[PDB]
Amino acid sequence: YHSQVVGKIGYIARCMQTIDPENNLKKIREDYQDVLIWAEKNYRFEEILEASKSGKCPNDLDALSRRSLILLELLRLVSSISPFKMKLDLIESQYEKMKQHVNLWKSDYHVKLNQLNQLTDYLKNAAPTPKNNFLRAMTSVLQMQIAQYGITEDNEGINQLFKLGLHLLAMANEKIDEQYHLFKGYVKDQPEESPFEGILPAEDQKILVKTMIDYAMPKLSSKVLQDKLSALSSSDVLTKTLLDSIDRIV
Amino acid sequence: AFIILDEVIKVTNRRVNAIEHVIIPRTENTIAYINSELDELDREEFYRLKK
Amino acid sequence: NTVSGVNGPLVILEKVKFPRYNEIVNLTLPDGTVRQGQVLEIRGDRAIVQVFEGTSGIDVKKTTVEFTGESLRIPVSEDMLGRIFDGSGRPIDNGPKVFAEDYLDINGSPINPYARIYPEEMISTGVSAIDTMNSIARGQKIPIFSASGLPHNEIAAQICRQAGLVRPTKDVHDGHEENFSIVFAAMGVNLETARFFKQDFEENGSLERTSLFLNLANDPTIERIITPRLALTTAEYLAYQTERHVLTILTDMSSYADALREVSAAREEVPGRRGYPGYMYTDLSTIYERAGRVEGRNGSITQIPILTMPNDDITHPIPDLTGYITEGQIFVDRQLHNKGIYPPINVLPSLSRLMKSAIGEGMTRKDHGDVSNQLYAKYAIGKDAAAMKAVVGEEALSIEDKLSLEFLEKFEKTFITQGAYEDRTVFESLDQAWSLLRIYPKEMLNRISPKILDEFY
Amino acid sequence: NTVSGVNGPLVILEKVKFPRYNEIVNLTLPDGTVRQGQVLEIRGDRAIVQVFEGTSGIDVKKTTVEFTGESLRIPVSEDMLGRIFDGSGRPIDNGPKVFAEDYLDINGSPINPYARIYPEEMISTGVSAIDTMNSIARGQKIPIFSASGLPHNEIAAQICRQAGLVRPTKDVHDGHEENFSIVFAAMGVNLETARFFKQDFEENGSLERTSLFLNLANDPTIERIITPRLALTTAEYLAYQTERHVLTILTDMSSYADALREVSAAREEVPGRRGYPGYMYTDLSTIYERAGRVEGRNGSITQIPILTMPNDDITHPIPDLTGYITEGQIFVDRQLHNKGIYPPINVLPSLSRLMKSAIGEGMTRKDHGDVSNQLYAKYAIGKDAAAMKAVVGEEALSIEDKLSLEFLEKFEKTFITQGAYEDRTVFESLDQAWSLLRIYPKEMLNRISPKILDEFY
Amino acid sequence: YGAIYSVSGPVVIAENMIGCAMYELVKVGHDNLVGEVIRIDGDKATIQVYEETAGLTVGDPVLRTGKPLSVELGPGLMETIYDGIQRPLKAIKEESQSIYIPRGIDTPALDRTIKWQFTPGKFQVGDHISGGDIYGSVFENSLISSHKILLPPRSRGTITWIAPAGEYTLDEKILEVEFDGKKSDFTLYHTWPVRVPRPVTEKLSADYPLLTGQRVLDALFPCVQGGTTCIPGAFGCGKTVISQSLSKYSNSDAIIYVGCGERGNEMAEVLMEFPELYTEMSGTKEPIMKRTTLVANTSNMPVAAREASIYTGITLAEYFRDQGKNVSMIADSSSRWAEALREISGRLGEMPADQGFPAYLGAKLASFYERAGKAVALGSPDRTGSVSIVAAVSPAGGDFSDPVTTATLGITQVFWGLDKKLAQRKHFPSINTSVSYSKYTNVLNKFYDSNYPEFPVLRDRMKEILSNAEELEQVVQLVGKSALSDSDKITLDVATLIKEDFLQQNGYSTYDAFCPIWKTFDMMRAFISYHDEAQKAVANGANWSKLADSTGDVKHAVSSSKFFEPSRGEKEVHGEFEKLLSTMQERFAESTD
Repeated sequence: YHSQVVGKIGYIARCMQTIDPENNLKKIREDYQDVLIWAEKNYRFEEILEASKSGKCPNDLDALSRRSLILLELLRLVSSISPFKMKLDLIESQYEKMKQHVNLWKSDYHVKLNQLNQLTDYLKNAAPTPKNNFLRAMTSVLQMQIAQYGITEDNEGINQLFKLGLHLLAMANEKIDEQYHLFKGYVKDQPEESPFEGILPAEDQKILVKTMIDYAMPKLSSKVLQDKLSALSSSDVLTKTLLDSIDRIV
Repeated sequence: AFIILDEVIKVTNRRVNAIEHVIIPRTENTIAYINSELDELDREEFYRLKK
Repeated sequence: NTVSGVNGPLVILEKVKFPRYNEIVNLTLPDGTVRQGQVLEIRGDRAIVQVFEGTSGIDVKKTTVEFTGESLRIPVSEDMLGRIFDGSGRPIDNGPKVFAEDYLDINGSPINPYARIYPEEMISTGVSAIDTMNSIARGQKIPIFSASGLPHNEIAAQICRQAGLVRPTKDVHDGHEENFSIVFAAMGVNLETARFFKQDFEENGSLERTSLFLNLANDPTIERIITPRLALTTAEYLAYQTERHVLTILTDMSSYADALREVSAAREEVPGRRGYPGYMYTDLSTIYERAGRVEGRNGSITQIPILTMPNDDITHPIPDLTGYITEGQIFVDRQLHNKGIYPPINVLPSLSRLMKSAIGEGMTRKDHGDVSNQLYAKYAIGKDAAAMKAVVGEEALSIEDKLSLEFLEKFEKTFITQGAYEDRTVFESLDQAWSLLRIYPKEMLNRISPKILDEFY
Repeated sequence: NTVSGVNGPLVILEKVKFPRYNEIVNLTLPDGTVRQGQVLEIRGDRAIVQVFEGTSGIDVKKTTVEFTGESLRIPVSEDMLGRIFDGSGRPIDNGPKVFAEDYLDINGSPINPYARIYPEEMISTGVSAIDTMNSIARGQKIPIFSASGLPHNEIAAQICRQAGLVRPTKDVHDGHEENFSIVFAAMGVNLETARFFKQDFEENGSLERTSLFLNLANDPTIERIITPRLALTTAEYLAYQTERHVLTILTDMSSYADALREVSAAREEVPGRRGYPGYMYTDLSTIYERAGRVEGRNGSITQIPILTMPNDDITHPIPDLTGYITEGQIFVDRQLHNKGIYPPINVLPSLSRLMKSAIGEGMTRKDHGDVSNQLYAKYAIGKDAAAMKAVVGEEALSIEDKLSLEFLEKFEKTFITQGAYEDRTVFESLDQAWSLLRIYPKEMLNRISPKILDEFY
Repeated sequence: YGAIYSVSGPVVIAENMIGCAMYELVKVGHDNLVGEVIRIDGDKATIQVYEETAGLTVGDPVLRTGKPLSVELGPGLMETIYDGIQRPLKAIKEESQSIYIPRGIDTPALDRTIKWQFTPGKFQVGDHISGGDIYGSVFENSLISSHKILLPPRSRGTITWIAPAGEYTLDEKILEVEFDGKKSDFTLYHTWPVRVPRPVTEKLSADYPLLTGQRVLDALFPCVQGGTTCIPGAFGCGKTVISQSLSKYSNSDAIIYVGCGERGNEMAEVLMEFPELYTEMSGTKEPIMKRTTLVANTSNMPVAAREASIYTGITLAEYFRDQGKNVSMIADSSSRWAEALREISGRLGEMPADQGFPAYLGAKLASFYERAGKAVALGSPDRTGSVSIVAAVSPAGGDFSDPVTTATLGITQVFWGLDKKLAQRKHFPSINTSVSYSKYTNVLNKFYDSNYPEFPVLRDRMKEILSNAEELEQVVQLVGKSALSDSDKITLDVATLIKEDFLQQNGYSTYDAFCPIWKTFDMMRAFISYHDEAQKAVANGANWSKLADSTGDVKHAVSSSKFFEPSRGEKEVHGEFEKLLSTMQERFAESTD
């Protein structure tokens, strides 16, 4: 009872110290002053348990764990968007809007954060392939759009990138045709002119264009089409004009 | 013959429903209650003898 | 002293006979958890005590015992509303404080607040068949009978939700003269079943008008059996202290009978029929004895227990003893719930021996008992005509079986049809039963008087 | 030391720590008669053992104690087949010691011979209807349901004598070419049934490949209950040591259940309902534990238990606990034996679990399940048309009901009917099912392929 | 410590014992046999011997383990087959070359040679810790949620020593606790008894959904994780195919299979069928065996391991639910646990109830049913988890009127009535809509219907279509075929396609028996839109035979929904179901005229 409240106060103090390292989020640290006050003072565990049992420390470990799940969801959402950084005002307004919700687990926000954490966790153990490169670029664009737009505003690009990442994760390594068709449809359906310019490196876009040119190159039987399609593999950028020019040559 | 078959079809349709409706529940409930009472009534003498 | 051994939920400890019977004792274990128990037997050089919390993991020479020196009593107060806790004598979940200012005994006769006169009032629960065909009043006991196939928990939560809102319409309609109080006690129930009842009670009403009593399924039966004494002591102290009507929901009776009937073989006593103990009639009679009017003529204790059949047969001693001990009888039918009737409460086997005292005569009409008896006889005649329509149908059926089948179909599909939160009244139920009973002929309505039948003919 | 007392079949001996668990002891009496027994229960400063020779006649102030130093075990070797022994584990052939170099316990195998894969290769039992309709694979438990009105001992002796003959045709067909063994254990049988089973098994030539276990009704219940453990331990040791399929027949289970029920009142444990003990599931599960494919994928231990009912009633706990552990059962009909069929077994009440995977390759055809489904449907349609033909009449029956009624009598008197020494295989039963199903037209069978149906029409 | 007082049958009595609890495990005799004290009367304690009691005499010493009999909770639980008492048979199968554990040998719950990579968590030195908090993690899986190392339950204090990143064994200590000076040494694995409930923050109703791969289950009721439902078995004739099809077709991160009283063929068929069959999510490196836990106990095993197998599986499912993942627990069956409890009660010598069932089966069944469920994860992280308790119901007294089957149906809030005639035709699962019922359909229909759910209107019309189709088949069989209108033929035609598509599913397929909830909701809405368009077109004046030819490709396209794969660019979204509404509206517009 009191040990879970003291451990939630210490974990809330460690998560509060890991959230704001310079005291930039005064609204998030202002509500946690009652639990952060006991963490900044040298005291034993028996004084924290006896203070929590006698009403002198923070109680309601179920209700404190309910807000602690929202703070852990905000810290996991802010940590899952690495290495991109979000705005302090958008992080404070998203933390206030997420903290002002009646339920933080009965919605698509926790399932979308769990799916983004599973997609980012699946990219840690991988190898060089087109599905890992397309899923890494879609996870990077979904992380940039998730860091730019937050988790409190619905967006079609984040749902399309999450559905393309879950559909790419649901397929095996013998689905280069469906990953190439889904990558061509997702690339052609993107409203931006370049979805990999500014987030992903030039070697990943050149490796993806070289992978698509190398994939579509074995189906051709002409020397002029193989030379013209092979001459476009030296580009370091990715755009819809390269996909339309590569599709027009084949 | 058609009037006799049409006359017998109502009695067969009534007896087929009544015989299936009234048959199973009295013997099933009486057999289940008799076996349920006979089980504890048989086990009580062995429990009292073992005690 | 020290515990000699442990067998099941009872712990056999060796100690002197200086402590009295029913003395509270605490067992000190090396795991850092203290358990409370009651001394059930005292003898020379040995004693028998039953632990309320915990069933295994008690060492012989690694544990110790301590004598508190106080009798078994639960502190009852007037601040039990708006507090969440469990019934073990103290808050197990570390919720609200169970401390109070008055001490009441749990032996069954603390002050003897039982009424010595026949009560006369009209209890409204929102059900037309339960209010009209049951004849409930203040201080009347009515048990809810369910099975394993039908939703007895949703029917009890819907009946409690309709009874919680039907009481203010009767209090504004001059059917009572005091405040209403709820007593919720769960024993052997899951958290998902209690969360639906707490969500239905919070949605239909508030969280301060009822009491929080939760029992976990991973605890012993002795800890769950102690919840009815604290709930009856809190309902009797709250109903006697403030002069308010207390409505207690006892769910489930199968767990309370499964605790005392559960520990009946590991002791030296001989059990009864069906493996139950021979003192279950005094155990259920001790909880059923604390019902009726309160002292002052302004109090009352209503008991609405929820019983679940564990075999689906009438040969169980818990439904016959619980229905015979209680003043009412409410039976639920799975066939009515399967057809789409909500709530599927059958009025055919429902019969109470206190319909005259349960029927009101100062806040309602006097024809409610005769209209309820004629509607019950016409409902039983419509059920026998429905069985005749099941057997023959259109080969031996007369005009009386067709009129009784049409009145049983219209009364079964009109009176037993309702929602989950709407409430009704006895005045509207009397005109609704008179409208369905108006289709019967004058030759078949000879059981009623001609003066009352001629006014509504 | 000396004998403390004697009450019934239990003997009270003076022993503190001398006898071990299951250790054999020898009682030295001064009357010139020595008796040996097994320690059924060991306690502090006392011993309760049941002697296998006699049930009385021991002194209480003149007996002596002797330690044998050898626990109760069955010697498993390659010379156990082709000889008759007793139920306690001693030979009765009047010859030298047939003890082998392997000693295994009778309370379970210590090598973990339990199977971990589904059985694919099928085993032949010498019955066309038992092989086609309810055929079991290697390592499957299929019991034979009998009663007190049919020859269940002659049915088990016919299955034991008919077994071991299809292995040469199956080995010639490129199927099961390994060595096959048979475990024969008799409990509660008479001397005429054992001499008729040994004389009947010696004529066909299956007595040399099988083992003979003789347990009479006048012997102790501990020897009859310990008699199947020697056959299951010898079948498991021979199946695991040599990698050969061994099929054991245990008859009868009613004598073992009566011997276990008789010993339930001698021990301190109280019996269950219906007079039998409440621990019969562990006793039947201990004998049923030695069953399944052996380690290696080259051997398996098959068990065919026989259960006899007093009146074919399923209210006893032996049929529910015995049928619940086994994957199906074959019931013997009493009307088929009175009609003249041998063996009178019905395919409608019987059931087989995993019948679509209990057929191997190279010894059985793939159309056995499709022909058995159409044969079972034609047998059920003939069984319904036989009872409906008497009520309907000879001039009001269906066209397919007459051919199904003739196919029920022809299939019952052609497929079910068979001699006591008539061996059959899967090809003979498949050809007989195709010959019996040839009377029906091509438009009445849809449970088979058109190539196999048109090829073997 | 103690001495063997007497040995009679499977239960052995030991005298000279003190300081022994009601669940402490000890080794009696010199062979070190596994056992547990069931009861204690006076100075002598009564212990039940799980192993063979042959070769044990009075006078041998009894050494207790010094703690309660429990199992180890750490890395390496998945991809291993063990018994109900935490005895790994896979480790003994390599060295000893046997199936089960032999007499005189006892293996631990966790191996001493398998090592896992220990990763540091979000904690540090000086910060307070408690039970259930995120103390670390171990990378063992890549297709599901990893098994993160948590703190020990019922223990707290300050983290004085934190282990660094690296590979270490489970026997070596890597964690230290600072409380009252030197508190104790901690390791990767944790000890907890199986007869005690696991700690948690708070339990609530089931409102968290999860993938299951059941078209009839998601079509009949709302799919969620954390509910309690009971279904009838077949004694190995279709129950293991439904359990293996439910565990294999389910897309959960963890799986818990517990075999209490099985015959042994279904455990070997499920264990051998688990690694040979791939998952629906395209898992690799043992996706089906590594993602699930194997607990198989045969009928010839001890009753203590068969009764404690549900406690060990409920403890592992409680640890997997406390880790922050949704796991589905498949148990079969409660009749073997009640029969093992009745055999242990008759072997111990107590007085049982009628039918051989004691009074502890109701409290143990209520604690077992209340122990599993969906709730918030305990600890400082406050994660979300769910535990779906699916236990089979079989007979134990020769009929359905026994106290085990009737008592188990009362505690459960969900009921699924399987059909033996549908299971005999090689069709599974086939749940009857009349006998079926669920109490969590309101909260699941409102929570799933909060964003954009259509499961309640399609489920009510789907169950009412089969319920009206049964009365239409009974009236067509009783009265005749030429007595019904076009509405009964359209309702029977929709009930034949809905029952043939949902009820006619196969358990041996991979992509024809598994689909998402959006494909089942769109498939039910496509049939409900065709039934409503057929009723509206028939209400405006039209022939049934003319409307049947007027449908055309809509009936074959709606009937052919059980043979197409759900992958068309996304796992849930399908454009072919979206085009069937416009094509069904265009055919319904010309069908009316």
